[PDB]
Amino acid sequence: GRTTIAIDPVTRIEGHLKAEVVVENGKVVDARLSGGMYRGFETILRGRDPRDASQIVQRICGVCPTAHSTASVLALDEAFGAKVPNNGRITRNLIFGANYLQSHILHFYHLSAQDFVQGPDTAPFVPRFPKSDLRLSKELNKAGVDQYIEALEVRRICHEMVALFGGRMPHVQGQVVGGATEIPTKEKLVEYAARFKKVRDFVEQKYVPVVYTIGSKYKDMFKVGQGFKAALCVGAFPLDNSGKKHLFMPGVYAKGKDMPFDPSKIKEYVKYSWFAEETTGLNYKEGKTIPAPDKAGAYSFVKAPRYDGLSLEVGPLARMWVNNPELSPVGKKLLKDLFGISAKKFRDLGEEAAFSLMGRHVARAEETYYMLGAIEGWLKEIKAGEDTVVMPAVPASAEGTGFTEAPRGSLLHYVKVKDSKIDNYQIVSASLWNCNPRDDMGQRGAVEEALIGIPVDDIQNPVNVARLIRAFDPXLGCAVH
Amino acid sequence: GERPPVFWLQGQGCTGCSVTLLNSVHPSIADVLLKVISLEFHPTVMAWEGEHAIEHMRKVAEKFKGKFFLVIEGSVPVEADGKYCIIGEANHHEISMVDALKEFGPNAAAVLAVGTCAAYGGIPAAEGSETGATAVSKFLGDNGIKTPVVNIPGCPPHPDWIVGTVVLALDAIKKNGLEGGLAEVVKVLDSDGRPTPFFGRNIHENCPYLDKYDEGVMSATFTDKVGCRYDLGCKGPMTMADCFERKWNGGVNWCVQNAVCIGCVEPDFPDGKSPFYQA
Ligand code: SF4
Ligand code: SF4
Ligand code: FCO
Ligand SMILES: [Cl-]
Ligand SMILES: [Fe+2]
Ligand code: NI
Repeated sequence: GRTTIAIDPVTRIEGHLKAEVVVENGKVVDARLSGGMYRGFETILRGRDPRDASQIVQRICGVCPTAHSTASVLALDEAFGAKVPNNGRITRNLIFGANYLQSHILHFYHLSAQDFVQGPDTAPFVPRFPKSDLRLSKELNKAGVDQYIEALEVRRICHEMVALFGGRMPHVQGQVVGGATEIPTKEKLVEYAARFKKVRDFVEQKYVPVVYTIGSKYKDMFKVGQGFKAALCVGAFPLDNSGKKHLFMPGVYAKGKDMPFDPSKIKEYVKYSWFAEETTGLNYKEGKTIPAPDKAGAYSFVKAPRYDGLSLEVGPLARMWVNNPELSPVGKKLLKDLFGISAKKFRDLGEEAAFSLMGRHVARAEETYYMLGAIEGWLKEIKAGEDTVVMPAVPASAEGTGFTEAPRGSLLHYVKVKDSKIDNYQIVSASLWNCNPRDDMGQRGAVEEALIGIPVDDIQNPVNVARLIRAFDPXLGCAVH
Repeated sequence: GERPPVFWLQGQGCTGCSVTLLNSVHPSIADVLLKVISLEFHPTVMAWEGEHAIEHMRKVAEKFKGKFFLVIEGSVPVEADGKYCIIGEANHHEISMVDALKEFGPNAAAVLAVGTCAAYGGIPAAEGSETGATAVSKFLGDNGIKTPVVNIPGCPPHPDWIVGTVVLALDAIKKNGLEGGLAEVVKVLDSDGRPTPFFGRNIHENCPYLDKYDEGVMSATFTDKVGCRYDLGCKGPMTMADCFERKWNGGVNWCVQNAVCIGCVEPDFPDGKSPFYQA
């Protein structure tokens, strides 16, 4: 028989989300995700000095504000014709890269780990489900708790790294159209490197190993949550000034095939979203945001983006699958020792295990290790004292698009300027790609589809529903804006 | 002594107030959670979820009626019968931010409106918005709720302003009891409801570049750190905060050193502080 389970709020994510699932014979057979809070940044932005956008857009999301900063300044750079000095490009990478480290560590320990680890006997770690399916030994659970506590310090240090050249965090002051506002000094680069060493040691010695080790006690979690097995990456982190090369290269993967990314193929649908029907199916260059909170049939403030008709996911798994880097040495070792798996590159996990509840946690840990090498490279490349900004005039009429990868997945901002003010501003964010509702054809969003098949052997303790959701690291502020 | 129960409800916020709090140095967030407060409901970090989390809050609220601290982050949108912010569901009934504040507001010892959105409306209430985003104090007043409100603004606030205001309250309550203590807190609020220990001093009059301002020596590019930032848009003259001294993120930088102040703690943020990059 059927049982319908509603969870609102889904906790240990960012923002406001309701999940409703239908369970039959011990498994999820249908799902609906509802983003329940709207602000309307795309309309708030209209009429402003375009340079204000790179501050205003950060308040979409205080967990990933550097991603919005980056997409906004890239869009403004294009619109204004600003030529960011090479040293400013690298400085921006140091600011934004440091928040990838913060965000992944925050996500695994402070958002996700309580799915597998019992915290101390005080709020906010209790009360919780009577049968929470917490499988770790006394020793391994204690390591989880000890690392959660250590990670509070490590993620704070990552924000110090962000602030060194970014001013403060949340909400950097240091990225603007034309580059970065503060030239790195020798002294502050020493400070960044010292903090980075501490973060590196934590990532290498604690975080990557604990994800594989906990994963090895939850091997069943690699066999569910596949969904569409379809992914998007739009590219991120310019490694030179020519723009021909990025740390993450763009690509689409669906139905077992790699394909190029063509942004003209993005459309946003709204049949099941609380927006005016006449705005359905628009590419972001012609995007419109007209709220309709009373529209019959709709169940979310998240629009439904589709790529050439496809429902895709984004995030570390998407990027790691598309780019297929070598696995970390410790990952290779623990895959063999704890799982009996021989792997060299990320795709060697196989499609099924990669696109899974636990595979998404593994991808995020591997990507964190990957980012260490990128930041190390930027610290070698940066030049103390070299100018990081130009000061371009505001255009009367212009347009620009900025594409990057936020920690949770693909992000683009589009801006059109008319009479020297913002005429239109459109945002297509990572958790929009993951946590969206059905499109006009009835095709589910990525997380909705990934919920299908999730086991619920105990309807009174349906812990795997939110476990699956948390693997995607949702932030509904980003999704709805 | 016993740590006071705290519920953290987010309306139209970005979670920046939670993230900023995680960056607290002294005390650390671990010490705040384990030694200073009992954070009984906070959807971003708590173990439980959904209706169970809501019911846990309601049970604690009943046991500590009149005694719990309610942290409200984000503005409260009143348009469309509250539908622009749904924070939970229990008994097959959705719970809007409007609903939640009407339920818990009257029974809190005090409401701490954290962040400029909650304090003053902020970006969700700015020009071009259409959700009826409302500041906490206005919403409570419009609904006859007399619970004391303390504003701790900023976009985001510094962690020290949030933790420090909690400690201000705890010290006062230890000395005077709950009602007498909160009265002593209200006595150190400015006309915008902000505690004077953190918001009683002006950025500009305390700024290390004030001499350059007086001399008319203005930077023409952000990266010129010698001149005053006024022509680049600095709103320090109109801003009451102690950022010049405590700085940000473990003291490693602050907005005027790095770029410009955007006046994020002020009731007219953002519109009255915009455009950000011209005077
Ligand atoms: S205008 Fe006042 S003196 Fe120049 S607070 Fe800003 S940089 Fe300092
Ligand atoms: S008050 Fe930054 S913009 Fe807000 S943190 Fe301006 S110096 Fe204090
Ligand atoms: N990371 C992040 Fe925020 C989301 N989802 C963006 O883009
Ligand atoms: Cl980010
Ligand atoms: Fe959008
Ligand atoms: Ni986000």
